[PDB]
Amino acid sequence: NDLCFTNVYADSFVIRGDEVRQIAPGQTGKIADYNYKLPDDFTGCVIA
Amino acid sequence: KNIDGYFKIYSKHTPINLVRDLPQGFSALEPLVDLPIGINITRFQTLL
Amino acid sequence: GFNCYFPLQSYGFQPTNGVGYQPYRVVVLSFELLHAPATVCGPKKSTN
Amino acid sequence: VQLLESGGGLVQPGGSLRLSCAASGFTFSDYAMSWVRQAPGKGLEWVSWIYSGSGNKYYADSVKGRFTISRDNSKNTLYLQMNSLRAEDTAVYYCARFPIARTSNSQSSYDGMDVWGQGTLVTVSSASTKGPSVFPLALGCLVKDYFPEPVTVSWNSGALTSGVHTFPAVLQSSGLYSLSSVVTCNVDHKPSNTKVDK
Repeated sequence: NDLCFTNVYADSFVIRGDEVRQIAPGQTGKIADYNYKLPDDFTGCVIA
Repeated sequence: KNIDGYFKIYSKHTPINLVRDLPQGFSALEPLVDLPIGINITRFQTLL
Repeated sequence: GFNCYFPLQSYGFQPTNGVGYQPYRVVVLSFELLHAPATVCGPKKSTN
Repeated sequence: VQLLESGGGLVQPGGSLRLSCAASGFTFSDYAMSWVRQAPGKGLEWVSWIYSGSGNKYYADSVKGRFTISRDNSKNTLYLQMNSLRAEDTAVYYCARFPIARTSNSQSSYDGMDVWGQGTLVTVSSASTKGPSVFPLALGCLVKDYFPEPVTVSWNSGALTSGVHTFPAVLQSSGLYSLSSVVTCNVDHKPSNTKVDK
């Protein structure tokens, strides 16, 4: 709430439970590498 | 006007009696709305 | 066929699956700030 | 990861039956499935392979037409209808998981038959069953005149384990198998469903 950004992007999808840990920066697998990749220089949040 | 990316529109609507040119007298343009567009602009048009 | 697999596989989302196989909805907030004016701010705490 | 086969038993020649392979421990829809045949005391003869029901099903040249493989991802089962069975098909059927999806860092039996089930045993023969008859002999006990193979033979119901040598059964003139366990004997014949303690 303290910071301000030019814009926010809500990237919404549905994954598997065992697969939620693939939405962290630097993670690898079949969701991160193949479906939705987050850069290691990630400035944001993930809400599952 | 475009300052700091912000796009600001000053405006004033005035009841007048005229057919050509601009009327005499003085009327200050009150600020109407400021838009955080943040983009550069150089050209424009009108709509009729 | 062989070496021509369909790129997309379906998720088997049954209510009886273990939590690691249950459908988790994920929203990733990606925050972008740049030369464009910061337009999405958090609530500005106002005292009395 | 475990694949359990069911449906192996007595089959009349030209008969019809259904092998059901319950697969647990892995996401069944992601890996291809296959059936592999092993004639008693012979090599592995590939039966069939599938990945999607709507896709192309592959069958051995000797079983084209008389076999039908199918999946049920809701039940995590692999089904094999075998009909008009011929004599050479008396064997042991293994349900084998054939991974076809390799991921980036996870390196896993891509295209290799990864995990094989315990396998059931199918006898395509018109001969009827017969209960085993124990014949005690290093102590020993002979299980003769039982049909069909296999029979589970052990010493002291598995209590005495060291030194228990079991030799494969034989096909006699009467067509009736016989083993012997050498070091009470427990002989359990599932097809005839008889448990004998001698």
